[PDB]
Order: sequence, then structure tokens, then C-alpha cells
Amino acid sequence: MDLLAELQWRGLVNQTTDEDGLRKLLNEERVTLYCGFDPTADSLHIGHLATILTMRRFQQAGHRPIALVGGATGLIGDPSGKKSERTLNAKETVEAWSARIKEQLGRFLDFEADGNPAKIKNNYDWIGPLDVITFLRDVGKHFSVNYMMAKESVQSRIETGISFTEFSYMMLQAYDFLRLYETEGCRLQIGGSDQWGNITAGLELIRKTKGRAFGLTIPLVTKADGTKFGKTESGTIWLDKEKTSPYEFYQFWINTDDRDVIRYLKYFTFLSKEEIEALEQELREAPEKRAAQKTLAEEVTKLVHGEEALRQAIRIS
Amino acid sequence: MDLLAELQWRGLVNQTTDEDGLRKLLNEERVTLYCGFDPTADSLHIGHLATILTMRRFQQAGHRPIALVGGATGLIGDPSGKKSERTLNAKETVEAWSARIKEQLGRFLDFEADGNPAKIKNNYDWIGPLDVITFLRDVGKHFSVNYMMAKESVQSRIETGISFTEFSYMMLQAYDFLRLYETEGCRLQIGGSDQWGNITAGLELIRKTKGRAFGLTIPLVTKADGTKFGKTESGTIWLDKEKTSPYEFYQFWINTDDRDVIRYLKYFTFLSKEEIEALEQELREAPEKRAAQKTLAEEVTKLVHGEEALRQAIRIS
Repeated sequence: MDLLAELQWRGLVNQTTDEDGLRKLLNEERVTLYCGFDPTADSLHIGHLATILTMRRFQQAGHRPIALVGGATGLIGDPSGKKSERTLNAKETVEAWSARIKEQLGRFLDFEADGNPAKIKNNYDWIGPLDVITFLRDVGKHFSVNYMMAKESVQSRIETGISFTEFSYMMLQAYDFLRLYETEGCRLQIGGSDQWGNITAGLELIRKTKGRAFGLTIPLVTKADGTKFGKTESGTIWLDKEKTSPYEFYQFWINTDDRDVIRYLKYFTFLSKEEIEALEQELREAPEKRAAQKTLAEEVTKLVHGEEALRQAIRIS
Repeated sequence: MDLLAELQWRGLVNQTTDEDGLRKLLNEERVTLYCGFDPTADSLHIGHLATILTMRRFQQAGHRPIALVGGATGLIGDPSGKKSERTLNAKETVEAWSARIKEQLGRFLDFEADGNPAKIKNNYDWIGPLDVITFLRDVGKHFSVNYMMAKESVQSRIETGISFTEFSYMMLQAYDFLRLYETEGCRLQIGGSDQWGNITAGLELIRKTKGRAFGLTIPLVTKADGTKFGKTESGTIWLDKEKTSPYEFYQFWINTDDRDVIRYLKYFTFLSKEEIEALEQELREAPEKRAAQKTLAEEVTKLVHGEEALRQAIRIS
């Protein structure tokens, strides 16, 4: 209602399976929602900040967030948003990366809150032990190959090529939604832009097994110059202070182009509409001062690394 | 060489992955071959007799046959030769049917022979315990969706529709070939006409995991009138004497149309070329005597039910 209207003002709504039904439920109950993160490295990066902070915004509005660590799916790999087949990482690798990712996730969510404290979960727990036969019958009977082939993630790749491995990824995410729906009362799944197909697949599966739940995607973060958000000359801006120091983290935001700063404040910060607007007028009137750029840099660095870390970044600058 | 030439004379060769390479190996070694049979009922029927007796012919020529009971795959189902999606049978059903099928299979093969005694095996043993993740990675990475979609069994059905369940069947048969290749030295897989794709899938998988093995399909049994072999007004001619009595079994063969009798003698019996030819001339010269028809009926009834059973059939007629 107002949460949903606010996200919209901010631009964090790409798509929604049924906006009025979701607004309605958000307005009448504490909604359990989840978001999945697959260990594809030993650290999350700024590419994950939008869904993460979005989770946070949902928690502040009274809902209960589940951060799902992709222990099982990180072992298959999501073709979604990938032009090319990826290499399979080893269980040992994935297993190790999961532990860390778990650690950075927990930074952004509230565990003390009574009524809506977060949960961090690993799909390895229910996928690890599932036998193929069970999977093929209990999940697979519900999907036709034709439904699956039309998916953006797959349509996107059949000429390009895609193994059966990645083609099936979608069934596993489908299955996560169902299990979470069942054991946690999960009613909403959120994800980036590219997760649309995978989310609606979970919806398909719930619908066909139960006959009530929603999906919401966050848009790909844009740059006015048409380049790839977070694509630096330095390489990736990580959330691990040992990969990307607080000083570098800080610099990255402080170098936001005047053209992007206002969209980034809305996306990445907890500043009000009136604070964001005020900054917009200050950017108009005094753009060499770089007020919007320091506020973003401070806000986001504090979020991710905390105040002391920010203090250093500042004094190092 | 001569075995292969004989099958050819008989018409039991539909296709072969590489005839000269297979002739060669058959001629230089005791070849371990296998054939799969999925419990789709509590009894085999005459639709299975051609691959079965063909197995037998391979054993008589000195090779070692493995009859594979489809315990695991009978739980998924093969779309091959099926215009429509099938219903999933329960584990309890399949499990019970497997035990019987095992029993009728053993009738046709030699277990006493030293050097080439048969084996009866159940793919449940290696598929039952396989985890989805392992399956997706170890088997699935080897296949592109595009390779799989072009398969006759699938091409055959995407408009018609096919679940992910049946679409994946082929990976499981693929996997059987590999395991058997590995643990039993299996070098040849045989099957009916419709198994071509599933067999070449096992070949794909061996090739891609090892970098040596063959496939041979038996043709669909024809009727000169263009109707469906074994399609009776009575319904299916079963190999279970309690479903189709020896008398009815016997009658069915004795009613072979003059047009089919000679192809059926070649397919279904252990009569020599010279015996079969002689019958061909007797059919020419005295077709009201029905000599080719009684010889077929006696031969096949004895094979399946034994002499006493035949004796009854005869005296009951």
C-alpha cells in the first residue's frame, strides 16, 4: 500500500505478479517473503545490494524476511542473465563460499525483532537429500518442456546452447518457493530483474500442488551513460572489506555521476522522499559541491561497513 | 559376422550404430550386451518377445546377456513410442510388477553356462540412491537441451506436450548404459525400434565420459494387412499363462495369416534357414494344410510355456 507505493516511487519495482492482491495482503498481514543468493564467489558484491536493502525495507515495514543461501543451486547454476554456460564449482568451494555469504547477509537484517525477525536458510538442507526419482516425479510432472523453453533464461540460450543441468535449475528454485511456502508460510518471493521466470516457475509449482502467493522483481540498476552498473576499471566492488576496502567502497559511490546520483539515493539509501528531493534541488543549484554524492557515499558505506569504517574512509580521502 | 548376418536374414536388424565395428567385435570377443524392460504391467506380452529371443540368439552364439529390469525408470516412464503422456504408477505397484517380470525374463536365458551365463539386474539399485544434484551434474552437464529435443521420442511430442519427467527419462537410460559399461564391461545395448534415441543417448554419455560401444534396434513387427501386431479382439497376448492361457497363446499363433507366417518364423523361432525355406515352399504348394502356422504355434508355445503346456493346448484344440 504505502510500502509498495514507496518502492514504486523509488523505482525498485520491475514487475509484480498481481499488484493489487499483493498490496492488499501486505496491508492486512505480516508477510513472510524470501530472496535467494547463490554462492558464485566468496563474497557478495554491489550487484546484490538492491535486493538486499529491499529485503530490509520490507522488514522495517513489519514483514518477515528469509535470506536464502543457495547451497544446493550454487552447485547447478542459474543461466538467468548469463549469455554463457558456466563452469561447475566444487561442493567444497560452494560449501566454503556459503559460510561467508551467510555472514555478509546477516549484516543487513534484524534478528532481535520479535514478530518479524529474519531467518537465513540454505536450500542444501532440503535439496541435498532429495533423490532424483522423487524430484522427477514430485516436481517434474508439474512442468511441460514447452512452458520451460519459453522462459527468458532459456529462450535466451538454445542456439547459444544450454546443458540439461542449467535448463533444470528453474525446477530447483521452483521447489524452494514451495518448501518455504509450506514450512514458513512464505507468500512472496523477490529477486532481481532476471529472476522473473524462476519466480513464476515457483508460482506454477505452488498453484499446481495446492491450488495465494506473489512475486516481485527489482529492475536492473541503470547508468545514464549506458554502461554496466558496478563495472569498474578496478573490477568488482565487493562487500568484503578485504577485497574492496572501505576507502575504495566509499570512493566508488563518491564518484557517482550527477546523472545517476538521484536514482542511486532512492535505490540504495534509507533517506526520506523529502530528503532525497531536497538533495535533488541542491544538485540543481550547486553541483560542484557534490552533496548528493557524499550523502550517498556515507549512507551506503555505513550500511555495509559501519561508521568507524566510514570514518577511516573519510579521513583516508 | 555370421550371427549378425543371420539376424539380418531374419529381419531383426532395424538399425545399428556401426555395423562393421560391431561385426568385428562380435567376431573377436564374448560381448556383454543388455536390454531394458520396464514394468508397465504385471506381465510382459508378445510385444517384448522379439528383443527377448534376440537376446537368446546372442547367448547361443557365445555372448553374455544382461536383462535389465526397469525398477527405477518404470517410475518415470518412457515417452518413446507413446503419443501420450502416461500416468505415474506407484513405487509399490512397480516394485511388485518388477518381481514377476524378473520371473518371466529368466525363462528365456541360460544361467548354467560358464563363460556366458546371463544376469538379470534392476536399475533401482543404482538409480534409487542417486541424489538429484549428482544426477544433474554428473549426467546432465553432458547433454544440451538441443540434442535432447531433436530426439524422435521428444520431437514426436512437444505440441502434443511432454512433462519434464518424461523428457528426462532418456538421461536415466543413458546412465544405465554407462554404469553397465563400467561394472559389467557392457559394449552393446539392444532394444526395439523406438529405443534408437535412448541408446544413442547412452553412447553420447559414454563417449563424453570416457572418450567403443554399439547400439542395435530390432524393427517393429509388421502385419501384411497394416494392422498392429499383437492387437487382438481379445486384448493383449500375455506371457503369463494366468492372463493368457497356453491354449489362447497357441491359437493366436495358429491364426497367423499366410502373409505373415514366414516373417514370424524368422523372428520368433529357432528353426534354421533351410527349415524356414522348406516351410515357405510348403506354404506355396499346400496352404490349406497350415504347416507353417502349426510349427510357429508349437515352437513359440514351447519356448514360452514349455512342452506340457503345448501338449494341453494341442489336445484342448
